Amino acid sequence: VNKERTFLAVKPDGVARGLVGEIIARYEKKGFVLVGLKQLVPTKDLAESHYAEHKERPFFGGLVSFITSGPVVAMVFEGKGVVASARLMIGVTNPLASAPGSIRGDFGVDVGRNIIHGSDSVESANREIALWFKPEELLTEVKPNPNLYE
Amino acid sequence: VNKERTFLAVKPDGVARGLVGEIIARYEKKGFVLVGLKQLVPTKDLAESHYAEHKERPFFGGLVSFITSGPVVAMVFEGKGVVASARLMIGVTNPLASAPGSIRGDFGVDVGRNIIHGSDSVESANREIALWFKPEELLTEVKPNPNLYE
Amino acid sequence: VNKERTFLAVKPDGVARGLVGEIIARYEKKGFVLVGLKQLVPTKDLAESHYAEHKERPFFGGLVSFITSGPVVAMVFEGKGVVASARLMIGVTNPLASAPGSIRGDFGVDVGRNIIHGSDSVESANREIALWFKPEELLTEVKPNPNLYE
Amino acid sequence: VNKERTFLAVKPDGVARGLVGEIIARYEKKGFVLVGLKQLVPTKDLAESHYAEHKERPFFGGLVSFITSGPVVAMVFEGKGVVASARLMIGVTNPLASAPGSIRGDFGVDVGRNIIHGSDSVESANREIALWFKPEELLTEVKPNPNLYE
Amino acid sequence: VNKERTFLAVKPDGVARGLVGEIIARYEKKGFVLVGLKQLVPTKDLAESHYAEHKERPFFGGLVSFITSGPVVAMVFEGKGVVASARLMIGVTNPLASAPGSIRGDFGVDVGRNIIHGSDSVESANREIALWFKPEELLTEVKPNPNLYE
Amino acid sequence: VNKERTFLAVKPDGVARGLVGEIIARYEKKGFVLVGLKQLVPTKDLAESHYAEHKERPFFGGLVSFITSGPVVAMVFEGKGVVASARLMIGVTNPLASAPGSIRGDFGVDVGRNIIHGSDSVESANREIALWFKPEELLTEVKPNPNLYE
Repeated sequence: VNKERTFLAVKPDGVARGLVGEIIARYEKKGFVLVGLKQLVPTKDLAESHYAEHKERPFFGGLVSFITSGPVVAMVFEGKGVVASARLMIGVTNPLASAPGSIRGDFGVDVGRNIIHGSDSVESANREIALWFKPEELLTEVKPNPNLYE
Repeated sequence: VNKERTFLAVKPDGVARGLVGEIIARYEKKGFVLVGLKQLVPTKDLAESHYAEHKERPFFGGLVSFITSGPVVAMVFEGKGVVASARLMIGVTNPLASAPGSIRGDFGVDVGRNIIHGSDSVESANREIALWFKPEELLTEVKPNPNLYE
Repeated sequence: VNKERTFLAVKPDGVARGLVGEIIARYEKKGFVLVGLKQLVPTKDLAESHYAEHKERPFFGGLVSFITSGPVVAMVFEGKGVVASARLMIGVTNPLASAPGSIRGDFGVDVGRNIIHGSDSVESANREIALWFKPEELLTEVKPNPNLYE
Repeated sequence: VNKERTFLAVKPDGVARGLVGEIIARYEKKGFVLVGLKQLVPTKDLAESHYAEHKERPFFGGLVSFITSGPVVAMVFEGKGVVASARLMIGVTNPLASAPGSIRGDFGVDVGRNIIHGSDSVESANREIALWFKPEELLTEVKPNPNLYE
Repeated sequence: VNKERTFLAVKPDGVARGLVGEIIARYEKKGFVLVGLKQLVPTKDLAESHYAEHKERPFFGGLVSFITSGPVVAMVFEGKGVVASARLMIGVTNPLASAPGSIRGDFGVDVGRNIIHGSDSVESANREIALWFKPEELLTEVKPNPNLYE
Repeated sequence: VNKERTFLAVKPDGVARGLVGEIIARYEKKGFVLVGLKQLVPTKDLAESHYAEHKERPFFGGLVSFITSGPVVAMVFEGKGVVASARLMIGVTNPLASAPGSIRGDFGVDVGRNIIHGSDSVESANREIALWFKPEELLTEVKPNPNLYE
């Protein structure tokens, strides 16, 4: 189904490095539809909720701290297979190991400064979308380019 | 002063043509700081307020209609001379007459589908920013790259 | 040998999405030589001949229909290992699974709208070239950049 | 009117320098529709006919010689104001004087190697199109992106 | 004549902002030949000599200070009309007033952080080249692409 | 550690094809710091020393010959994991087999004309750096973007 959504957040390092438009352009080119978009400085509450899966790990504190250290551009993209496809376009956790062509492969060097977050599953996408966005902030009717889908 | 702001809105044709990231990237490269960013489908009220200067002209109706016909990515950029600089980067009203290199010069062909709005003056910028954004939606402290300003 | 040729066709979705020049540029950059190039709207006959290998499958009809639904930019590129290299630059059948960096990895989302055709073998290349092009439409003498080949 | 056409030919220097896709991409991005496209090595007859306006000047011989010295990618683009717009995107006769952003401004250095030809008027466009293309080689029905024209 | 040379230096702001390759690529694309290239941190002596024309102005101190504050990538490019052409590709002193398409028009916002230096005349080019480079650091025989010059 | 260095040399084919800036830009974007940079035409001595590992193989002569056949842009980049990361960004020995996205995957077609050299190990990097550069030619203090490293 073509109404799958994923959550992506350009983290404060990616925003600070002027990569917001380069990243959005990659997903627009791919044919995914921008369905929500805003810049914000995450609060502590949202951050801990965002990273709640790690909350028993020692590196949780660092994650929460970093993501609330500056502006973040949160976005929701819609399309077929968007959750896995967007991960593939991101690269792997370690930017040094991410293939050239991928966002982290092209732009990143350090795990802790790896530019962008993308949901790792449809279920984490749905939780993250409902976390970061109000329903009113999301397009209800989406029309993609007619040349994208059969 | 380096805290000048302008309002830009990628209009629904620019959003539909997948130009959002290409446009944001141009301003990020230039060194202007993203200070507000959201996607929305303008209501009639906001549109008529946005285009209130034309409200006695016959083409007002068309402007209001078009801009509420689909999603718009509204953004506020901060920097020295950003209001005039952003206009220059946009091109002139008619895309056909806009120099190659400019957004409308590179991407547009028709006055009525000219992709992007930018404030034409600091005073229209301030009015437009206060129209489209809540104060809470705007970064209060902005840090540009230190290599941009003397 | 450096006179290997492959057949590529930007299908009507890739032409409609404005990707013709982006695709040709990728092969020119690589150092492959454009040896034939034309836009056409395939007839039914050429399409069924092009897809003759699938003619006993149920999806044959859809292939023939789609490719004759609009303009196609057919081209022949020459170079060492061009048939396999051009496939690699294309990606795999499913665009969602194609690596970032590849044409389908960068631009596509749906199997049925996967932008471009490339010959899958030298023998299918030779058949396809002889199908889509007259001999007179192909450069006989090709000179590549001297800095490409040892 | 939106059915205006112009003739462009990437001359043999632009083809030899691998600029065919970069040039086509610029016009596709702009929103002009590719309406005819082929590679050919011009004969003497076509060249002298193409440059017939100069035929009483001494530099006519050089023009005819150069353009028949190698492959040329001839194309016809359709759109509103395409004849003047395409010239603007090309630059001026001397590449050294052409603004950055324009094809000749970005890529050229010498008048005699200035990459690309574009019709200088609708009437020279119509003559050139009818010269270089058969009617059957041109799309009869053109659909642009709906987001281009009001 | 095609052996004209100009001196360009990516100043420490352009080096710090990761613009070295973007700038070199613009001149390579244009068809100018790289004839000398090195990174260095200018000493005070070289800086004051470089900016000797301003030495009676109050802003001389700031120029010398800034250029010795970090690495600089000095380069010499060769080509027809390269001195004026390279200036045109740079833009004007004030980046805010430089046309989109030009280096300063695309990337700069502040006079004091305007990214790049280019010789303003053949005579200042010759003085600057002899200042920043040893003769042994410069290619003696230059071959451009044969498709650049008539 | 973030002070790892690698040696890269754009070989004479990559310099002749105008790829110097495209290659430097890829590493700058990645966040690696340019720590040394110069153009030179390698002598025989440096070449044989550079390729000393192959000196008992028959193809040694060809390597030495090619690399001294024209200008080379030698550079040293600094960053975490830069030696392996830079190899990954290069591709594999055979350009035809290198993934799209990588330098050799995007630009190369022939093993003997594969554009660029990168150290294959920290130890070969250290030997190569000390070969091609004087200590004075290398930045001693390097500051990367603060948004790159945790």
